[PDB]
Order: sequence, then structure tokens, then C-alpha cells
Amino acid sequence: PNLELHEDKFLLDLSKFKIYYDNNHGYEWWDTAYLVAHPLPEKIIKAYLTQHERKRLRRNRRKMAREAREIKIKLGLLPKPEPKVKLSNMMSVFENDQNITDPTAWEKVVKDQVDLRKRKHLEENERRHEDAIKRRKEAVNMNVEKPTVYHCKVFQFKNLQNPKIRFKLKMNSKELSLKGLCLRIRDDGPGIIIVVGNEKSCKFYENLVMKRIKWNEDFELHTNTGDIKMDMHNNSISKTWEGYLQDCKFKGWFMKVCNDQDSLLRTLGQFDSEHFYSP
Amino acid sequence: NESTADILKQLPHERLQAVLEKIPEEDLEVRRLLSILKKPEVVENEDVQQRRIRLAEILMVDEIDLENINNDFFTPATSELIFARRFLINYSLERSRKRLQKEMERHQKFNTRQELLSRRTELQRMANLELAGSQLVSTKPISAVSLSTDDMVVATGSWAGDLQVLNSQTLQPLTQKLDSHVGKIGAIDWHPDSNNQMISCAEDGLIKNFQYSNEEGGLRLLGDLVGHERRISDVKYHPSGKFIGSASHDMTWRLWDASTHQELLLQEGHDKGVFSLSFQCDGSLVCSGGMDSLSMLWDIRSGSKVMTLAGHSKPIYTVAWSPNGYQVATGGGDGIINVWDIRKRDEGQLNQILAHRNIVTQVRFSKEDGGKKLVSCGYDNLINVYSSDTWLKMGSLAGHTDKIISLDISNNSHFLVSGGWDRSIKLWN
Amino acid sequence: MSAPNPKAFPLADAALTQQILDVVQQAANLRQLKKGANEATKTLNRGISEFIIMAADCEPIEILLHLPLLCEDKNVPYVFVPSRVALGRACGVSRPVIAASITTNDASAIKTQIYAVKDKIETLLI
Repeated sequence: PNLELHEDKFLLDLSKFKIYYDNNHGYEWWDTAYLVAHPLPEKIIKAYLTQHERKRLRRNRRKMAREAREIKIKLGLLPKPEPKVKLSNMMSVFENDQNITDPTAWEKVVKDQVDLRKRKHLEENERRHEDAIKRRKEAVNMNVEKPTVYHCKVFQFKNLQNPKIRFKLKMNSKELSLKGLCLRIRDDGPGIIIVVGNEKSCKFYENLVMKRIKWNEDFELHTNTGDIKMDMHNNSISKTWEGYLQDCKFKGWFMKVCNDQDSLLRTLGQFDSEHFYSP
Repeated sequence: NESTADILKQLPHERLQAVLEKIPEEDLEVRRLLSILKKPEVVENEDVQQRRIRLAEILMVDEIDLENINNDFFTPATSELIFARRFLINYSLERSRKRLQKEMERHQKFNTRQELLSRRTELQRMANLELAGSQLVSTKPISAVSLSTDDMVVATGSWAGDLQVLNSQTLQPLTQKLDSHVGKIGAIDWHPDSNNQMISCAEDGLIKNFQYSNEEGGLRLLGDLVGHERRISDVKYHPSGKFIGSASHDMTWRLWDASTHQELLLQEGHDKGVFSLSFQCDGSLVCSGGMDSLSMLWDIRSGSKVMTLAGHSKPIYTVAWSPNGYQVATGGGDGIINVWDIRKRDEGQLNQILAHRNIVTQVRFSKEDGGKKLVSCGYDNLINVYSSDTWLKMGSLAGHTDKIISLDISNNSHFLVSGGWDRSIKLWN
Repeated sequence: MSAPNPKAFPLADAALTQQILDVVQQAANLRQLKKGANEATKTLNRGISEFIIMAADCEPIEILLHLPLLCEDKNVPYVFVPSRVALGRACGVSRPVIAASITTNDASAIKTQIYAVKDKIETLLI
């Protein structure tokens, strides 16, 4: 008898064994060939650089640029530079423009002049900021390129009833590109969580499930009629395994509900994951 | 108009800046040329525009041209070994026949109720187990421990590769220690019969046949085995008794005789290290685990690679055969135990216990009782107990403060001895 | 490659080397790193080290082979990375470097990269 125990597997089968044995003709499917002189040999990134290679690069990069600009002013492709002026330098620049003659007209020019330079600093910033976000969209378009190995985790808990917990688990899974699934028994019945991704992703998520979120905390749930208290203090979480898998057949992260402990397996069964559940 | 453009053209910055616009613009396109041109594909921090400039700067200096111009045998020999294969066949065939018959006999009684009681009892027994004592050995972690066929004595190998033999029940202290000529011990094994011999493999590529003398500490080398270049990870005695098979690192598992100390078979076929060799209880077959994640069966008698098992996406450290003889179990860097039963072949194959986090070192079946329980050890510090029918995890035990290199279990199944990075040897109830 | 030195062990792969050398340099800039043999050997004797990185192709290799036997007594992980020239760069040095020891500060900024990599390395020591 029995079921979660899965004793069902202990029980012996005679026809398979007898049928096998008769077919075998005595001694397995190994030595059937026997009832062989030779023995066989059977066949089959980033570089960094130092402080001094930054200077030299920064200076030899800068030098070429400024000297090239220098000729452009000689050759006359480019405006001759006018003096920079400030509210310090203001007084002693006797460039021909209304210095003592118009006193407040020369206040404005310099004060306006100062702000125009700054405005440029601000502009270079925002323009660069904006460009990257367009550039970001190319990142969005880029499509994964499979990792060879898939890190994974698995978690197991008494209750998931709190919605605030139900919601985070949907976000972060979609936020971090974690493949996987979640299941549980009915509503109040316990369950399991599965997640798979690059090893950096999982670590974030693992931190969330254990150290950030409080599963023992109490919440007042909403029902179809109204709001009621819930005490989950007994509920707890702990990790089972983290490891490595030939392929992750999980296409997307799909939270679901199962009434029994069996279709729950058949759910995972689709993914050849029956084993990940522990009674 | 000419002299104006020439001087501008003669200039280095300008000379570069003209070249920058003829080179394609994508991360991948830019990258491919670099690796082809052998320079570093990527530098510390850089956006692609900075990456692109580097190309130009490299293309300029060498005066290199544009991306345009840029772009199985049968081996004979060893008749004498050939003789042995015959011996194996005579021994193997009889043993297999006996085994199958015995298995069949069990089937007839059924009377499920007794059995299903038995499993429950076993699980309860497993639940209870605890430490008895610790103990010490050395200051290097303990790489191998093994129990004699009478289960009275343990041998413990350090990384330092010195073996002291301890007294099962009490452990206190020991009988006597020896610092063997070798520095880093792979595995240690007892001959199935006499309880007079051991065998030990280690870093030096030399296997040593020990005579364990009575109650004396006068453990005596019987002979050394030569032929191995690299470190030897595992070594086992054929179930028969005559032959020792050795499996090391250079893609050679070597079958050896005890008496003559000769190389009976030099086998090849893995493409990196081979970290374990197991012999299966009828003495018909050896399964080799490897660092290339390919579990590869082998028929000793024909010397034919039989069935390759693929499941492990990291190196396969232990390969534990089952007493029944139709099942094998493997473990690996990936924290998985695969259990493959060869009879099904078409559609039964591998049941994966998800066991442990952080690797697996040594999986052990329970010797007596035909094999039912599994016991395994990873670096998770825990130690596990598994059914061989459901492969449901039953219980776990934590008495170690550090990681566990290897563990062996009492023939009755009233002992469990586990040894550990932490340098103790801990007897489990 | 060339024949990787048989005494080199654990040898990090390609994917771990990127993860390790990156931590090295990340520590260099907080000056939690120590470069070279003697500087590394000093660390273990004091007891501040986290793990040692060594060059696999260090010519001859016997000059650093003492570190492993010292590390095993102080219970400190270690690995070899495949070239010295690469390890030279990560420490911020023009020139080849065969060993390096990250150190301890438990207020550190990078603390969580380190525990990450030691966890990976100790796996290799089977």
C-alpha cells in the first residue's frame, strides 16, 4: 500500500523478471553473446593594464587631438579663441568690449558668458544620458545566447498565502531573467520553488527568499467578502539544493496551483523534474 | 588647395580619424577582427566606441592592411592477460548465474507486509544515528578511510599520505602508524578474503600492496606497482580476488594482478582525468567515472566499451556499484547522484537523486542485504541516507564542522565511519 | 596552450580564471592584495590571507611549490591560473608575477566577491 512514501515502487514484478529471464536464456542481457582475441584502444577574455599604461595612453591620446586642433586655427578652419572671462578675471580683461564705458553691460556679458559655458556642461551630460538609453534598446533586442551550464536552486516552505510574497516572486523572476517555476498544494497547503539562471541572478534571489522576506510575519488578507487576519508564524522556508544541470527545460517562470501531490508531480513531470519535490 | 589638404592629411590625428570611419560598427564585428588579429578582444572598462578606436590605433601603427586583406583501432598483444579473461568468464558466468537465481528466489515469497515493515524500521534506525566520538589522525585532511571485511579495523589516509589503522568500535587510540613513501593518498582498500592485505594509491603514481600483520604494527609492503605517470585517484580489488584495477589521471585505467604485479590491461578512452573505477559484484563489469563527465562502462572480458552514460555536467568523482549488480550509482561535482540500471536500457535508465549541495565525494551502498540504502558525502558537511527503491532522501546527519572527503559504512550497517577535512575520524553510532 | 604542468593543481579553467583575476584587480585598487611569492608567504605566517593564486606556468615551478604545503596547514584555499603574464597585469604590474595573496579586512567593500570565489576554489580541491 501507501503513497507519499511511494512504497508503490518496492513491490515486486514476476512477469517482467520471468519474461526477461526467459528471453535472456539464463544470465542477463550481458553474456547472451558468449553462448574476443584482440583488446581495443578507443578514441575520444580580457586584458587589463597598469597605471603607467594609462598615463601614456591618456597623454598620447590627448596630444594628438590638441595639436591637430592647433593647426586648424593656423590653417583657418576654426574660430580663433576668445578669452575666458569670469567674475574674478572680469576686471583686468581690457578686451575692446565695453569694459569701463558700460559697466552693467559688461556685467551681463561675463555673467551670461559664464552661464553659457556651464549650460554646455549640462548639455553634454543630458545628450550623452539620452543616447545611451537608445543604445540600451539594442541591449534589449540582444537575445541571451545560451550559457553552457545552468546554475539552479530549490526552496521549500509551509505557506505562501501572503500576497505580498506571492507578488515579489513574480516580479524578481521576471526582473532578473530567472527561468523556473513555482508550485504548491491547493491554497494553504505547502509547496516548492524552482529557479534557474546565471549564477549571479540566483544569489540575488536566494538572498531575497531567505534574508529579505519574512515568511513568519503576519498579514491581513483580503477575501471575496472582506479583510481577515492571518497568522503564518509557523510557516518557514529553507533551501534544499543548489547545483548544475545539463539543460533547463523550463521555458518561463510559471507560478501555478495543484490540488493534489500527484498532478503536482505530473506538472514537474512534464519537465522531468519529479524528483525535485521532497516529502 | 593641395598644400592645405596635404598638411592636414599628413597629420597623425587626422590620419587616424579617416581610418575610423571605414571600420564596421558593431561590438561583434569589431571584436572578431581583434581576436583574428590576436590582440586582446576586450580591455578593462570600455564602451564600443572606445573599443573601435583601439582597432584603428592598432591598424595604424603596424601599417597593417584593412579588414579587407586582414580576413579507432583493435590493438593486439598480451596473450597471458588473455588467459585471465577466460578465468573471469568462468568465474563471472557462474557467479552471475548464482546471483540471478538467488534474486529470483526472493521474488516468489512476496508477502509485502513484512518488507514494507522492514523499510520503515530501517528508516527509523537511520533517523536515530549520532556521533560516538571524534578522534584525530594528522594535520592534513583525511582522504580515504576503509573498513576491513570483518569491520574491526579502519585505515585512514591523510593528504600527507600516511596511514594509521584504527579499531572500529572504540577507535582508541589505534594500533600503529606508518608514514608511507608517498605524500597524498588517493584510496585505500582491503582484499575481500584474508584481512591480511590492503592496497593504497596516491599522488606519486605508485600503488603499494600492504601486508597487515596480525595485531602487529608491522605493516609490510608486499610489492609496488609501476606504470602510472600521474596521481592515482582510485583503486579496487576485483570481486573475484585475483585482480587489482587501477585508475589514475592520464586517461588510463589499468587492470593489475595481485600475485605477479603485472599490467594485465592498459585501457584508454576518456579525454581527461578518470577519477574513479568500480567493479561490479559478479566481477563482470567495470564502470569508469571521469573528469569529462562521461560515465563509461567496460566489459573486461572482450575489452569492449559497452554503454556510455551521459548525465553529469561536471566531473564524476565516485562511481558506486550496487550489491544487486544490475544498478550503478554515480556522483559528481554537480551535486547529483545518477543511478542507472542496465537491464531496462530502452526506457528506464537514470533516476537522479538530487543529493547535496556543493559536490559529492563518495557514494556507498550497504554491502549486506543486496544493497538497499545509499550513503553519500559531499562538502556540504552533511551525510545522507537514501532508499534504493524510491530514492527518496530519508535522513541527514551533521556532526562535522568541515567538509567530508570520504566515508565507509559497516557491513552489518551498525557503523558509519566518516572522515574529514577537519582532520578527525568520526564514528557514527 | 602548452602541456599544463602536472604538479599544477587545482588548475582553474577559463571561466574561473576570469572570475578570479577580476577579483584580484578589484582588490588591488583597495590595496587588500599582496603580490609575489615572499609577500604571499609572509601572509600565511601572520594569518591574514584569504586565498592564494599562483601561476601555473611559472618556470621552473618548484620555486612556488612550497606554498601549497603551507596553505594546507593554515587551511587556506588555493588555485593555479594558467599564465603568469596575465596575473602580472591584474596586480597592476608591468611584469610577471607568480603568486598573490588576497587578504582580510572584514569591513571591506569587496567582501562578497571573495567568499564567492573561495567557495568556487575549495570545490576544486576535492
